[PDB]
Amino acid sequence: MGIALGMIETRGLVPAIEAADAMTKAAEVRLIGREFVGGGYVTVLVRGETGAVNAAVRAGADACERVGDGLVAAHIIARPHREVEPALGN
Amino acid sequence: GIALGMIETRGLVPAIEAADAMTKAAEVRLIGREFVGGGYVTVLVRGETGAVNAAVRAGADACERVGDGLVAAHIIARPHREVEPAL
Amino acid sequence: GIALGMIETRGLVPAIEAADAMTKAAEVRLIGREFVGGGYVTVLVRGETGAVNAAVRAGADACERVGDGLVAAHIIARPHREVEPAL
Amino acid sequence: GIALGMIETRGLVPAIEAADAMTKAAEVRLIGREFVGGGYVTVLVRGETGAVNAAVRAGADACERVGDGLVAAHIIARPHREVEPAL
Amino acid sequence: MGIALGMIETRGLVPAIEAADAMTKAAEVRLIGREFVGGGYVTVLVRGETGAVNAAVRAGADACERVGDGLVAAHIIARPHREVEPALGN
Amino acid sequence: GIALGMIETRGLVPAIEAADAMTKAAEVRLIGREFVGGGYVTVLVRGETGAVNAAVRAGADACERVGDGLVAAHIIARPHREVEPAL
Amino acid sequence: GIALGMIETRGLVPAIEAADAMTKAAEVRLIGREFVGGGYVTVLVRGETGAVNAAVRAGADACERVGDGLVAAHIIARPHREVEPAL
Amino acid sequence: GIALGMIETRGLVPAIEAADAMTKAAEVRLIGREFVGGGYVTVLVRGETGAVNAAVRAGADACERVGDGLVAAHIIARPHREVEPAL
Amino acid sequence: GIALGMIETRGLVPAIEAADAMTKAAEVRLIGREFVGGGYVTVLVRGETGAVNAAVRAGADACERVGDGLVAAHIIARPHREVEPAL
Amino acid sequence: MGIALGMIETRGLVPAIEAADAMTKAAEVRLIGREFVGGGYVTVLVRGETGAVNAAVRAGADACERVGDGLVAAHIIARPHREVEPALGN
Amino acid sequence: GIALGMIETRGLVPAIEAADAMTKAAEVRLIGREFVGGGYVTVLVRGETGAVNAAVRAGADACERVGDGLVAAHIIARPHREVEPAL
Amino acid sequence: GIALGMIETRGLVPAIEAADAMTKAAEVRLIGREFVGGGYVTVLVRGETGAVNAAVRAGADACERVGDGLVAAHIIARPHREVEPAL
Amino acid sequence: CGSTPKPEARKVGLSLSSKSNLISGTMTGRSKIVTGDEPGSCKVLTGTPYAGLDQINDNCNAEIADDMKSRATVNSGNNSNARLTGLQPGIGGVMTGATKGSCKNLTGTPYIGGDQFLSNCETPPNDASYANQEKSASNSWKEFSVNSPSREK
Repeated sequence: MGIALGMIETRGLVPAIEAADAMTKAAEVRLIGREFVGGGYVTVLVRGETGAVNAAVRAGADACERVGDGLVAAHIIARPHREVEPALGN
Repeated sequence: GIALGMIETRGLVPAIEAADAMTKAAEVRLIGREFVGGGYVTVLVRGETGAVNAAVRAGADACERVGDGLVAAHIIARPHREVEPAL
Repeated sequence: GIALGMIETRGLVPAIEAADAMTKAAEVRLIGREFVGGGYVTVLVRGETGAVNAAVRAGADACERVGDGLVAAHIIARPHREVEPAL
Repeated sequence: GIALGMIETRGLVPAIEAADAMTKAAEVRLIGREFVGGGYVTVLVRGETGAVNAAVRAGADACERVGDGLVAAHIIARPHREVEPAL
Repeated sequence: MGIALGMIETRGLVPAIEAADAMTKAAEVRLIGREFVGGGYVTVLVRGETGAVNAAVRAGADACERVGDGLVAAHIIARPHREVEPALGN
Repeated sequence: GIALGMIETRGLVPAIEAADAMTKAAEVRLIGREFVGGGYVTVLVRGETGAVNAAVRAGADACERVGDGLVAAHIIARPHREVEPAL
Repeated sequence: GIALGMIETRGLVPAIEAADAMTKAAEVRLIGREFVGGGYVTVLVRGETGAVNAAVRAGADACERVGDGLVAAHIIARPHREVEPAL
Repeated sequence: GIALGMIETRGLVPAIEAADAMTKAAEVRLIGREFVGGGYVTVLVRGETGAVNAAVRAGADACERVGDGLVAAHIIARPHREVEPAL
Repeated sequence: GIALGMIETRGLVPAIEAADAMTKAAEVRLIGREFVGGGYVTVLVRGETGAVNAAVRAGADACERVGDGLVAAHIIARPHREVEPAL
Repeated sequence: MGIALGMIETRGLVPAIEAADAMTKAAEVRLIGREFVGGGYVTVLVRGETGAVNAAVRAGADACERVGDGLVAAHIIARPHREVEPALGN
Repeated sequence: GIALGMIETRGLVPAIEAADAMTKAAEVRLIGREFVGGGYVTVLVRGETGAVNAAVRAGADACERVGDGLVAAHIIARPHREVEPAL
Repeated sequence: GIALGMIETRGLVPAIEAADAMTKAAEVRLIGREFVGGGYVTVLVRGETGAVNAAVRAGADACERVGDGLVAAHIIARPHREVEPAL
Repeated sequence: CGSTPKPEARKVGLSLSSKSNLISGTMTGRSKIVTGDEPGSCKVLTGTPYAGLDQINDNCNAEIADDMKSRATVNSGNNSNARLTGLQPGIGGVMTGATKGSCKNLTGTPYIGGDQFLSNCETPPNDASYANQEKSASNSWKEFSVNSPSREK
């Protein structure tokens, strides 16, 4: 039911899955996607309520700073436009 | 075993020989080989966390000299069910 | 859900700023649009507590550099049922 | 118990704060709200005398500097019949 | 009905309703109006017998000034004109 | 066009003259005059974002001296669909 | 409640004007007036403890100068049933 | 019991306060509420020696400041039967 | 009554003094005595807000000099519904 | 069935036990109950007429200071309330 | 919601009033009030993550001073199912 | 799993936080809670030896700076068959 | 091996309450790495606290910090609310009796004003003595258009 996006950029899939597992061990969110951007760039996209998303991304950032090539970015869009849902794949 | 072990490197040659180290070091079953992109290759294996640690360390120690070397060796002993659709 | 955020400011322009920040920040429906009188204008939104907090932050820093700015900024955690007629 | 508590404050932010304090700190009934004009906002609650006393204590407590602050809190213990049209 | 007019104006209606309570507690006076002047001024009209209105206004001017910002303007009207009645709700 | 423009000023002299500046300056329809309260008067216009932007600029520099001055001015291109009751 | 508030005065006119303050301030019903003898006059009001306290406060603050003045005005929130024969 | 405890005070309010302290201070039954005249009011309690002693001491030193004040506080332990007319 | 009068002390001689004073002062129903652990004894009574306040005031004033003494002279006016299962 | 209640606090079971013994020896008063408060606190609760309770409590307080940890609290209730009775085995 | 808020303190008064803070702040239900032993008492509620956060902070913000005050107050967003028997 | 893990701490807050760390780091099942007394609390967990080790160290890292803090933490790879019927 | 690794996965979040109470277990304030919560970080928030003072300390300057320290009570700032002018049920004063032991803190849902506290107990309140409301009517005189009612009048 959550609409807020919590999502992580990582160079390397190791910090990507570590971030995703931090997402699911931090707060009640479901990952809507795992995307291979290219050149080691990988994102994890999770949906949920604003507080749960914020806590999850907090844990993911605190976990992925040093793993592999390292964390690239964390961002917490909380209310995407109705047209942005197709951009995340639905 | 359900705990995850997994290896990342550049070029899958160190990846696959580290997976060989995985499966010769401890009773672990590999689930996947994935081309991350830009030469980045990862291998994903099941196992109990003792076997996971033993195998993952064996692959990391047998993997650095091959090709470009490691990028990250990581283990998680409690993988969530919710993570599986990403696997 | 019923968690109430609400912002008071001076005049309508920062009120519209605050409402726009409410709507672009988080999942909140604005439920109240009051011209208090003497310059005070208040916006009332409902939603989830954390969503309310994020919306309130966006409104607070979205309606102070415009015009003469806000004067008040509050977050109800849960409005008691007795407050329903006030809304 | 029809003891009538009521408070007045600048801007309806502290007004609704202390109204939530009314219904949140004592078992009183909110008979209504009123917008005086020029930023003046009052709230009218009814209940038991000691309960209404504690309620308005808490309301003035939570209203004191938030926003533009409280103007006048008050408790009447036995309102008259003639006051009902005025409330 | 007693045409004697008492009216009390205050800043904010807390002192206005204190004055109204003094009205309805003192003497045979019926509040005929509770109006908001504008910009915070609130004033109350009661009607009744001359002595009754006088005593009521006395009580209001005794118990109104020290309530919040307090009393701003009170008075009594003894024998209000017929033409004023349209201005008194007609 | 759904783009929003709206400005606030003390006294209706600058309000109407700035509305005139807007309606000579760009394709904007004056959808609202609001006596906000305490001398605040606000004008609301629909229009295309470039048009309404040029119009809000014209209104802004129209009454630097007219009346007692501006209060605020800004632009909204996309208000939320649910802000219409606030419009 | 079950509280009994008491007022004592030098003479009965201050006592019963205090009783008027009692029954007119809060929701308290007086059960008795008693002429002690030698001028001492007491009034006994019955009602809620907070209401009784507020009413007694009002009456005492009203009746210092009335007549020759007050004597005693203290309350028990729970007078014994054994006091009822004295009531 | 056969022990009689009993007190005067000036004013009925301190008298009933003292009798109230009598009836909760110790297990005792009160038998007399006498108006002496001129303001002296006498309270007569009946019970065993320890209960009446403790109750009278408590009521006296609690009633010293109450109202106008007490009169006398000494108590007899084993009254003669001849005090029957005092009933 | 819904209001809660509710205290700890160390060792329960002051606890019974608190409860006794509860009864002496105002009408409160003793709903629970509890041994917290390590010697903390908590008394819990229900009654009117003013009655609870007066009773708790008396209990605090009467229990602190005895034994180890008071811990908290604390009162809740609205025990919300979810608190009741903990009572 | 004297309603007067004495009750003594002790740190440790010893002083409570000889407190009860002293209660009984000083006067023919009845004990209503001993309680393990917790944390080493043990409490004795006796009933009787007010004077006998006073004498017994005085004797116990005299006899318990030296033995063991000694007193913690000691006081006399002359008229326990009906509302306190449910705390005594309703 | 299944987020868990949870506090520990010294005695029953801080725990009870902090439970009041929970049940008046956010959509949380008191699932448990447990006597740890030695005086430690803990309160356990379930609600929404942000709601849980706001509620528990309000509870600590109230309980720092009541009695001898707070000791511990932790927050978990998702409790693991295997923990649930401990609830 | 037959390997046992013990987490001891001061208070139930760090206790269940460490329990979450247990069940959320590795594949382990807690078999019990127990309040030792005086505030000491233990959680007993069971599972695979390496799983027990990873979980127990995770709880150890988690618990020292939560509330009053950790006290003890241990691993038993083989609990004797005489130990469980007194678990 | 002679190479000591450094710790990580520090799940517990040690934040600080609005009145300096050490809150623990995650946190949803401002992190040095996350993006998107930057707006409104240093803005006053009257009411139920949700952001930590650690966030203010490490993202905002000192005046915001101590303004938040002053602000953010929960429901009871206790007896700071001295004058209500509502006939003041009050605590004794002119009338004796319940005046006894009227100095201890109620430390909860307030009932009595601090002015009655002073007129009964010579000391200021043991709870918040600075008495937020207190002045109430007394301040008066040149209040007129206090705060900012646009000063149109």
